[PDB]
Amino acid sequence: APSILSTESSIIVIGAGTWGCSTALHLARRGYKDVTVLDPHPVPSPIAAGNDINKIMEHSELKDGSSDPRSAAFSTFTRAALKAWKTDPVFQPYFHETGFIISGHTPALIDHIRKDEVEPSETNFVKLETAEDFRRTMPPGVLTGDFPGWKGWLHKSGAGWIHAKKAMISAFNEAKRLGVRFVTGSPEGNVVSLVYEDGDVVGARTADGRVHKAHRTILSAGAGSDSLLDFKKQLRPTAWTLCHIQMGPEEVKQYRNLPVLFNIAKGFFMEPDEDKHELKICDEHPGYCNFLPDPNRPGQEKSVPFAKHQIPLEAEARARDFLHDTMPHLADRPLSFARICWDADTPDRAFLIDRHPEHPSLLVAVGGSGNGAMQMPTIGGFIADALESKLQKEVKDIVRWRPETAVDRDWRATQNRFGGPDRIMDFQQVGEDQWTKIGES
Ligand SMILES: Cc1cc2nc3c(=O)[nH]c(=O)nc-3n(C[C@H](O)[C@H](O)[C@H](O)COP(=O)(O)OP(=O)(O)OC[C@H]3O[C@@H](n4cnc5c(N)ncnc54)[C@H](O)[C@@H]3O)c2cc1C
Repeated sequence: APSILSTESSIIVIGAGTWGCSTALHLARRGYKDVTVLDPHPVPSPIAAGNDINKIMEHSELKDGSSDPRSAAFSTFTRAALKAWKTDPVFQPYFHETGFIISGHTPALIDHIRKDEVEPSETNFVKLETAEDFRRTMPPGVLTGDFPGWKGWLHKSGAGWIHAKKAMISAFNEAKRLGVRFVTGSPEGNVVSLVYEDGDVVGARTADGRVHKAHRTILSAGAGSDSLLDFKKQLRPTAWTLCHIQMGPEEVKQYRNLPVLFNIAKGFFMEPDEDKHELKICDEHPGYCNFLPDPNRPGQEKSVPFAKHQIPLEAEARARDFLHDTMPHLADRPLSFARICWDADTPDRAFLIDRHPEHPSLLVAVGGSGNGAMQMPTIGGFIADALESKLQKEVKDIVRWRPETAVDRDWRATQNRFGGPDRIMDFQQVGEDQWTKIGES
């Protein structure tokens, strides 16, 4: 069916985000001379989930008998990612191997962590039983709370945080230096449709009415991808919430080299950024969707993203609850920034990276499922491998096109997340006056 693939083949990548920039870089390194990346926004896109001052990176090797094929595939992805965060000149400056603490504050949450995360892992964890145990994982003055009911485990090596925003910019800069062409801005990079001829994809149409033709088209537009192809319910666009506190110029100096602290039913925080000294808190919960009528499925819903630099008041309150337990000296500080951030979950929260069975010139690379950002250095290599029909066996069948898994999908499934109301929430039920008002009157 499709044209024969070579490095002279014209390629279009839809979406210059986390995975799109990685893909552009890897295709350039592999000697693909004719690559064009389309995005409605210039890098770093304000709607990219990767456009964040930090994200968590973690890699765990799994014991024999404690893996299933899905978790083994995940460890294959993170193994490669870890190696590259420590080595690849484009990414290495942006990885901080400070460690990672996973915790919960009820016996049920703590048991879940023990069974799913700790017992299966070859990692040698340090157990944290008391408030003092938690506080001693960071410099004096940083963790001050009583951690009521908390127990957790510290993973020192092979985990930490990444400066996702700077690493994405780094990848973009290097892909463009190596000759990739970026068309970024609206309407010129805002893709509204895939373009088909003879039952295959021949490129993309942007909002200005231009048709961009290529021999292969890669769809890597994060949550926005769901509007450009019928994924047969394989994607659920879903939002999480983040806010920032501005640290002062003396107090900030203690907050350095910090392991990530994560309570699976409350949230996490990462150390203040180097440029604005802003400390980011994510309140953990199963996610917000924005459920509107599915234009192609009568009587059914489909979640549609929208951008906003505020968060619901209830999400701010959850963030402050996390701070009260951990850093109560910060819990009443004004927010300096907040936003909603969109990803898309597959039914099993494995990635979806495959050639389309009906349209072989289309490659989809979607379904970050809440753990795509840590894949940045290497995900473009896996995506390029799939383009070249050689995605490795340890991942190919896990991340395949799999519409059978999403028949009668329950959009309100909590998909192994916890916190907040312990249910999927709907932005259509959030009042207009129910948001933070940062920077307003
Ligand atoms: C709050 C939050 C915290 C997270 N924490 C972590 C973490 O700690 N570690 C981790 O690994 N992952 C984390 N994730 C998940 C991670 O951010 C995502 O899985 C990953 O960034 C997704 O990458 P992507 O390239 O698929 O999407 P994105 O990075 O969102 O990029 C998508 C791009 O597509 C572009 N686009 C959209 N519409 C179109 C269109 N019509 N035409 C062309 N281009 C388009 C966008 O402008 C954007 O640049 C988190 C996500 C959220 C929301």
